[PDB]
Amino acid sequence: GDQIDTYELSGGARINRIFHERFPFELVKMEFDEKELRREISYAIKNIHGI
Amino acid sequence: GDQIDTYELSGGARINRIFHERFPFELVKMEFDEKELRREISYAIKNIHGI
Repeated sequence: GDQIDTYELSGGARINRIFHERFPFELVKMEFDEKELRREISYAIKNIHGI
Repeated sequence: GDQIDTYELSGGARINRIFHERFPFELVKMEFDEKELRREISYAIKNIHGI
């Protein structure tokens, strides 16, 4: 349409697109324990080879 | 299988492998009496030649 609000954001049309460009942060707020990963990998390797 | 215990050793699968890589010490914990060997060798040589 030709009725455009030039003061605010249009609402869902651009708020939902901001959510879609915000979601990449929720995928990044998570920690990694380097030492626990290395210990678990070492034990996993030794156990997988078995005997 | 895909079920790997990453905290402990898997048990027999790797404990038996530690026994198999431990056994080389039981083959090494034994003494040699250099002087008794040399005396015995000397007598063995003299006795083997007989007369």
